[PDB]
Amino acid sequence: KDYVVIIGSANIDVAGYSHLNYADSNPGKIKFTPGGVGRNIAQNLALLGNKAWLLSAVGSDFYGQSLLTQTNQSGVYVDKCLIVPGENTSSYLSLLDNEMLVAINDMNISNAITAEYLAQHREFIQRAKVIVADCNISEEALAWILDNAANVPVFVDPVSAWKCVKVRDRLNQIHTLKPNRLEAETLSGIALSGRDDVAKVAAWFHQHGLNRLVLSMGGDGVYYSDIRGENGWSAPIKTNVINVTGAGDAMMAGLASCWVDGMPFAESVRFAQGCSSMALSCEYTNNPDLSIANVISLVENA
Amino acid sequence: KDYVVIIGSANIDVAGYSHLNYADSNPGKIKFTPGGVGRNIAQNLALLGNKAWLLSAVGSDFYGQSLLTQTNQSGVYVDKCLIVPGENTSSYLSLLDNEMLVAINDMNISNAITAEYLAQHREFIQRAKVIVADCNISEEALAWILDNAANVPVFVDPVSAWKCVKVRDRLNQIHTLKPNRLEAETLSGIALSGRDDVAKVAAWFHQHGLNRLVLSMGGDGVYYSDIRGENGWSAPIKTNVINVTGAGDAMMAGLASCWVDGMPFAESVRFAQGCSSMALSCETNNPDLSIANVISLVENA
Ligand SMILES: Nc1ccn([C@@H]2O[C@H](CO)[C@@H](O)[C@H]2O)c(=O)n1
Ligand SMILES: Nc1ccn([C@@H]2O[C@H](CO)[C@@H](O)[C@H]2O)c(=O)n1
Repeated sequence: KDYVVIIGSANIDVAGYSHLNYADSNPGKIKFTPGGVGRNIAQNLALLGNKAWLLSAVGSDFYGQSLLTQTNQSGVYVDKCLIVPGENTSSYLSLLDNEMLVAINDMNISNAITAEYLAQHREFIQRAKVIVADCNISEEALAWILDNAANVPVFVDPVSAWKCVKVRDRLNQIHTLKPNRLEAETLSGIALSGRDDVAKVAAWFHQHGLNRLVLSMGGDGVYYSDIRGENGWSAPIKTNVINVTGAGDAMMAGLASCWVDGMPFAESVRFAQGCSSMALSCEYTNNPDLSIANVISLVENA
Repeated sequence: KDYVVIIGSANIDVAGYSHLNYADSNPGKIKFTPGGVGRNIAQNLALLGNKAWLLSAVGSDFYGQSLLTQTNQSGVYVDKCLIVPGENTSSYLSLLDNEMLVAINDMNISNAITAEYLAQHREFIQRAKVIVADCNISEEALAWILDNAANVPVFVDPVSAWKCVKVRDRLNQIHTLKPNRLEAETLSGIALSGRDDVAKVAAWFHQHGLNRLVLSMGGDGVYYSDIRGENGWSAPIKTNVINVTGAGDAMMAGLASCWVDGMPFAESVRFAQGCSSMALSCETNNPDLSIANVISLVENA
């Protein structure tokens, strides 16, 4: 009867690529995928075996409902997602070829994921084993979550260099933060020129109250640091990359899930890297063969 | 108990525009609309009051189903549209700004609208009052429709200069064709430099067996020609244009509907221009397209 609550954005990623001249309806291939940091994390959690509830917002349009339906039939409990009237479901348009040419994001219904909304589900939220939130939601909403978590661990996905900032004044209310290099630099105000700077950055995070830091450094790997003193590097699982999208989402799901499973920090980080690799090796934004079994198999195969 | 059958493509048009440049997550606005020539025509027919059945193809994906649902309580009977497994629903991606920049069409699922499929609905098709087909479907499928229409008038939308050509060898099996300038030039092999050339083009169409020609000339207007001798011009309803998509779709719906209503050719053409205008004045289908509101637009001349 243990459930996980994910609070974030649910999107539709539309990817189009040609077989290219401008001012012409050029024949190509278009894919509709389910996306959104929060939604993706919820789905990866469900594929990891946890009972996951999504608290998101989608429009009164029909395509929103089919986003919810697809997600529900991925295993996610979507029956508390807010269907918002009059406004259209958010989306991530993306023009590729072979290398993305351009991308557009329409994500303002995220501001409908309000404090009043979450307050309507206060007790349900406060009786989860862990709450996962992304920084796509408004500063007020994130503030409400962190203010009303009732000692339920909040895992936060910073999303981008632009949207991580709302987290800076609230690191003492966050159980685990997973920033990349740029996001960590943006938050700390300290340059991460190289691997010699992670200690100083992490020390900045810990002095500002962050319980746990999971710092993805790209090729450098993952540097993890606990305010109680434990820290270390984990070198990347070397992989066959085909997509890069859904990497961090899978890693976040891995961290939250492993936490719920009672796993220690370091091994949870390694496992999360396993998840991220599995995501990196799959045509879609989420890998439907993400499961405890084959990430574990990817990890013992070291 | 009179129904109309529309056989064509059902798409999802996704339009995105920013507010600006490249290699970056650019904040903007994205719109999902229901589209596809056939589907649009069916919807306009339903808004005109006719009982319209759509014979189209959509993927096993969920967004296909939401296209179908949206279309259904737009008034269209979609319960015979083919849900095709394994393949994804066709779509029209379009990158704009303030002026259309680039566009992609993924429409290979149109090839699932097969002869076999339509043959599974032979009798239902053959007892409609009129069949509307677009040239997005395969040459074989259009050939099957025209070969098995059982004297039910087939109205054909040429769609584009690229796809109108499959109609060239079969103008004698078509009740009404609605080409634009470029499509007419492409079909006839005769240049339409100016308004003095419509006669020779139309004569070419009639000599190759076309019963009725409805030729949209843009600013020049609409030239209509009947193989039995009636022909004429109709000047445009002058309008407040905000988008242009769904114009020809609305006109085709107007022609088919007016035909079913027993209206004469010319008056049906004028009415159809009214419909196309109503479409031109609404951010692909106008939900206030109706006999009332078109007649009001036309009597207001
Ligand atoms: N500001 C943004 C940008 C992107 N996304 C979603 O993130 C997914 C890939 O991680 C993509 O599926 C995309 O929809 C998001 O939630 N917020
Ligand atoms: N080859 C094509 C190109 C476009 N379309 C559909 O036509 C509508 C505008 O008339 C748009 O909604 C678009 O989806 C089509 O059915 N086939």
